[PDB]
Amino acid sequence: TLNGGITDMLTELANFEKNVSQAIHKYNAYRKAASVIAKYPHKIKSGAEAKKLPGVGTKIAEKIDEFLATGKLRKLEKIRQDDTSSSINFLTRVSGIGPSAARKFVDEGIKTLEDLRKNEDKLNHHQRIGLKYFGDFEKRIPREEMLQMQDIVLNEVKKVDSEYIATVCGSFRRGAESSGDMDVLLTHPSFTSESTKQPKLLHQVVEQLQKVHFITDTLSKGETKFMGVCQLPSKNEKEYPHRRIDIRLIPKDQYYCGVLYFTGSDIFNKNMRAHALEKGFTINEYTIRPLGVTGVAGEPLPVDSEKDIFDYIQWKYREPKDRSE
DNA sequence: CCCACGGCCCATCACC
DNA sequence: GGTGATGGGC
DNA sequence: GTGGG
Ligand SMILES: Nc1ncnc2c1ncn2[C@H]1C[C@H](O)[C@@H](COP(=O)(O)NP(=O)(O)OP(=O)(O)O)O1
Ligand SMILES: [Mn+2]
Ligand SMILES: [Mn+2]
Ligand code: NA
Ligand code: NA
Repeated sequence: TLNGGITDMLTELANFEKNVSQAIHKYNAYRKAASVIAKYPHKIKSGAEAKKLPGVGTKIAEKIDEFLATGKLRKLEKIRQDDTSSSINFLTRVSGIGPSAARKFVDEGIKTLEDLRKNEDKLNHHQRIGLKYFGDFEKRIPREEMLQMQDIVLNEVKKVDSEYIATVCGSFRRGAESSGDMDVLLTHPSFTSESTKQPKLLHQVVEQLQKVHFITDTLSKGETKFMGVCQLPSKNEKEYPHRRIDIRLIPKDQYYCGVLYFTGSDIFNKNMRAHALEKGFTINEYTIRPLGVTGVAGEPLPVDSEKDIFDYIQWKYREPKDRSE
């Protein structure tokens, strides 16, 4: 919010690279720039000034100058005029359409929401839903509403089995007053790392949430990972917006490693994994393993609470709300 | 003065 | 029908 | 596009 005009300008450039040029590195750099550029406590008022920030370099500093000097940036503007590049960017905002599906659709003449519907034949299921809820999906969720959602989920999960475990992770757990999707994490004592596999254990609890017409439609669904759509109920009235809900089922013993992952910033999850590597470990969404001076991953370490990981690699315990990187 | 640069689950497609 | 690769998302 | 090396 300090250097806001810059963060926006860069976030656009990042989306462009990801969406159009399929240059994920140049994308991530603009994000790390723009990400860790607002972590900065000082109004940037020089590209040369900005260059001193980590991940900000010659080109971005060159581009920052033009924005500070003229209030615009020719490059981005040129992209906005390209009727094609703009059409590729936009479509990716549909869920299920990525850089590949999007460049392939604009080639064949599909440039707008209007074409998508006409060409619904071409679209696969996930994309058929991202279209349906295109508007409601670009809205943010406020905690007040999120809090309601959290009550239903827990209610209907226990009602299936008293021994279940379910924690709302992601933006919400970090104090985030606004949220994009609802990230959920499910476990059971009867599901641990050394058990064969899940006997309808995730399906069981999804059905209930569909039975109470909370989960409306379904984007993807497997034995471990469910992506879908949910909605709150209104009294009297105006309908609530449809929202994205991710539900992930993990084994109980690995629970504290997934809660940590699926909560802390994608950058945070990257900030800490770096330290863990420098500090001799390799963590992931399920385990924290040690690495011999050769680099050979050892057997999974014992984890009984989120704080455990944050001693192994040391680091200052950043409690979820402080983890907004 | 170059060049790694992140990993996992689900769904679909191309090929057989 | 069963593959292995790829795309997409998070 | 960037910074480690
Ligand atoms: N490569 C990666 N890919 C996906 N998720 C990652 C990740 N690295 C870390 N995560 C962690 C970080 C994420 O928090 C978590 C999934 O949450 P999201 O729905 O992706 N985004 P969030 O909940 O943070 O905010 P909001 O929903 O309001 O936009 O997984
Ligand atoms: Mn989220
Ligand atoms: Mn999510
Ligand atoms: Na720098
Ligand atoms: Na999208």
